[PDB]
Amino acid sequence: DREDLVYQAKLAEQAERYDEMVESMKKVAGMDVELTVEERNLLSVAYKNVIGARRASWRIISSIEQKEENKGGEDKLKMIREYRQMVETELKLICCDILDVLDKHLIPAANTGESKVFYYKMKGDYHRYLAEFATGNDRKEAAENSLVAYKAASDIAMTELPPTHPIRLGLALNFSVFYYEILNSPDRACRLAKAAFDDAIAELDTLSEESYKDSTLIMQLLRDNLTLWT
Amino acid sequence: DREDLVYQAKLAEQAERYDEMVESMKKVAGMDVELTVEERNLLSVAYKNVIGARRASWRIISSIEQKEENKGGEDKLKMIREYRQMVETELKLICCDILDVLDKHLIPAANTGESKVFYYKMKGDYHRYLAEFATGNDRKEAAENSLVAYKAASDIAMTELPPTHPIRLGLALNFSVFYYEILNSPDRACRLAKAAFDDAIAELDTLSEESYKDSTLIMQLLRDNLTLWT
Amino acid sequence: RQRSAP
Amino acid sequence: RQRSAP
Repeated sequence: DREDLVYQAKLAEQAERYDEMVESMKKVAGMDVELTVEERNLLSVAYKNVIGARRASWRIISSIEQKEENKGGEDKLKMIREYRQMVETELKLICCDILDVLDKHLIPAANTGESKVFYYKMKGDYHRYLAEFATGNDRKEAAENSLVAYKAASDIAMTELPPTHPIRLGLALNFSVFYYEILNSPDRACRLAKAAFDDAIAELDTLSEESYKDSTLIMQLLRDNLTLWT
Repeated sequence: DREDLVYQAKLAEQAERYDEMVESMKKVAGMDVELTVEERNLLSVAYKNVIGARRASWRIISSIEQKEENKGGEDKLKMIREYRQMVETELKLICCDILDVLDKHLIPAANTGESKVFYYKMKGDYHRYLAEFATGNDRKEAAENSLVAYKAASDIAMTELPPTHPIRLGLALNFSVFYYEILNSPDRACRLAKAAFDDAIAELDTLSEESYKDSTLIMQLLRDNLTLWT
Repeated sequence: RQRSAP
Repeated sequence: RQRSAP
C-alpha cells in the first residue's frame, strides 16, 4: 500500500494533478517511517507545484496592485486587494499543511543526516513562504521560525554532508535567498552564497554519481544570484 | 457590476486561476443579456482552460493505461482505471456546467448571427468533449447532440457570416474534427475542412480588420489537419 | 495530433 | 529575479 500510494503519486505527477499528488504523499508521510529518496522528492515536488502556482498568482496580482497604486486606480484596487487576500489565505493553508506534516510526522521519524537536513530546510522554506506575504508581527514570527529552521538544517549539514551535497547546496541557496528577501540583508546573503560555492569548489572530489548534475545546477544558481546581487 | 465581474475575470486570467475566471463569467452569462465580444471570448477562454486541463490529464492517463494493457500490468491497471474514471467525472461535470449555462442563458438571450453561431458551436464542442471519453449509448447520445448543435450553428453561419469569419472557420475546423474523431468519418472530415478552406480563399476580400489574424490562423489549422488526414 | 479552434 | 532551489 505504501507502493500503491507512491504509484498514485507518480500517476498524478504525470497528469499534472499536483493536488492529488500531495494527498497521496501526505498519506505516505502519515505512516511515521523514514521516507525513501524517491518519496522525499515526490513529496517535495508535489508541494512545490501546489504552492508555486499560488506564489506565482500572488506575485502577478501584487504587480497589478503596484501598477494601480501608481495610477491611482482606487476602484480596481478594492477588487485587487480582496483578490490578493484570498490567494494569501490559500498560501497560509498550504504552508500550514506541510508544516504540520513536517512537525508531527517527517521530522520525528527522520533518522539520517540527509533526511534531517532535507526536512529542516523544507521547514525553513515554508516559513519563508509565509514571510513573503506576511506583514508586521506575523512577518517577524514567520522570519524567526524560518531562521531557526534553516540554522538547525545548516548545523546538521555542516557535520553530516559534504559541501558538494545537493541538499546542502540547496539549503545554502535558499538560506541566502532568505537573508536577501526576508531579512533584507544582501551582505549576509552574498557571504553565505559565496561561502557555500567556494566550499564546494574546494572539495569537488566529494561530488556524487547520484547527484552531480543537481550539484552543478545548484552551484550555477548560487553564481546567478550572486551576479544579480553584486 | 457587470463591469466589475469582467474585471474580476481578467484578474483571474492574469493570475491563471481559470476556476475563478469561470465563476465570474458564469455570473455575467446569468444576467440573460447579449454578451459583448470581449465577454464571449473571456467566457470561452475560461472554460477552454478548465476543461483543457482535464482533457490533457485524461489523454495522458489513457496513454499510460494503453501502455499497461500491452505490458499486462494488471495491478497498475486497477489504479489507472479508477484514476481515469475520476477525471471523466470531472469532465462530465464541467461539460454539464457550460451546457446548462448555454441552454438556460446564452442561447435564449443571443440576438446576433455571430453570437448565435458562437454558442451553438460551443454547444457542439462540449457535447463533443463528452463524446471523447463516452462509451456505448452515452457516446451515441453525446455524438447526436454534438451533431445537432454543429448543424444548427452551420445553418446560421452559412446565411449570416462570410466564409472568412473566424467563428465560421473555427466552426468548420471543429465540425471536421468531430467527423474525424467522433463519427469515424475521414471522408466527411476532409470534405468539410477542404470546402471551408476553399470558400475562404475564394472570398478573401471579406476578411475583417478585427480578425484577419484569427482567420489566417484557423485556415492554417484546417490545412494542417488536412495534411495529417490525407 | 489534430488541432481544433482556439 | 532570484532563483531558489529545485
